[PDB]
Amino acid sequence: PVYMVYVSQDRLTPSAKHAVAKAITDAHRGLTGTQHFLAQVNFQEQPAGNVFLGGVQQGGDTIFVHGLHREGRSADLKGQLAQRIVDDVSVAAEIDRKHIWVYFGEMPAQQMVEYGRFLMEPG
Amino acid sequence: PVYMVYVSQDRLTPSAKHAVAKAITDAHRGLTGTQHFLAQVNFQEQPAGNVFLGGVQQGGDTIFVHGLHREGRSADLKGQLAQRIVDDVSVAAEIDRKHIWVYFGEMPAQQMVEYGRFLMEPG
Amino acid sequence: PVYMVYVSQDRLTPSAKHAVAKAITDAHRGLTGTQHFLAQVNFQEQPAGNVFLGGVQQGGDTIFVHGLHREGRSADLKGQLAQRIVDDVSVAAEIDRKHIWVYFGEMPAQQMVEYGRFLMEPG
Ligand SMILES: [Cl-]
Ligand SMILES: [Cl-]
Ligand SMILES: [Cl-]
Repeated sequence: PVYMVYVSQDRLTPSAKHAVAKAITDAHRGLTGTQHFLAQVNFQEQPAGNVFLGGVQQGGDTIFVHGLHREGRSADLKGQLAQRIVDDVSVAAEIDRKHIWVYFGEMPAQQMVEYGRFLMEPG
Repeated sequence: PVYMVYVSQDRLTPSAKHAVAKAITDAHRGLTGTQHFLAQVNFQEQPAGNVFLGGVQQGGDTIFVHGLHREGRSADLKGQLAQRIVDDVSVAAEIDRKHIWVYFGEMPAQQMVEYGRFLMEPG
Repeated sequence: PVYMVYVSQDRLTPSAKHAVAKAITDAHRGLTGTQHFLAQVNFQEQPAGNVFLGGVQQGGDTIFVHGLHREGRSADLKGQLAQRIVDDVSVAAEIDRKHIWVYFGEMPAQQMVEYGRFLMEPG
């Protein structure tokens, strides 16, 4: 899984950034069973004032988490994962849930490469 | 809905950036009926010369708009929305349509969190 | 097709960046037959230490390639494309395959705008 994580610059110290990546990665490993190192967390920082809720410019306190996932998981499991992510990030990032957005997109594992290797192959 | 909006740095002033977010958000609210504040617009700026059309490096005058949407809308409505977005951004950004690209991706609303809350839940 | 390409800053010179965009774009044109200029490559640079494999912070030597594609291609063709991309980038970027991740997402061409024009239209 890859998690693009969109955040403002000077908002997450280079530490709660570790706390958050570990939050995401540990929820994922523990709900899905995917081995730790298969879980990538990629932070996309942008200057504050680059997010707009309703066409209103916001401060720097928004976290969007966009997970790119393989198919096969269930509404239920993915619901547990999104909630667990909102929460652990809430703490790790010492930010409140209402600032966290979480979107999962799914993809056939045939079209996902990790470590240069395919997850599922035509074979 | 979340709209990642990819643009070069020093191209959109911190103003036409408001004009564009409002463009996107108002087209969306008015074609789909989603309440204003549920519409997030997230700007991803990169230095100019970071986009390549055909493996040719371009200036800073490209806008890519990547919408992350829930399912259920129609080809028709989404076509109207993409066109309306190309246009209003064309003006707001005082940029021409040929520079704007618009891609919608869809996702079950069960796997979309806004304001820490799920849109549709297992329930 | 659009290829978001996520990379650390001061890792790809403004040259192997051309080499990589051309790598991606030429694999795509030659496996799929899409005309050169329809192939966008968009580089998203972030400071090093912004990627986490397993909740472990990595250097600046990770390339994630996220392709946004129209539907209709096959597991087979897309597998060839992901592999060809991992490889040509491996060389162009003088980086090893284990650092490259490749994820394709698919979208009805009705909801993809290139150059302000729709790929397929309701019509
Ligand atoms: Cl996954
Ligand atoms: Cl939506
Ligand atoms: Cl494509």
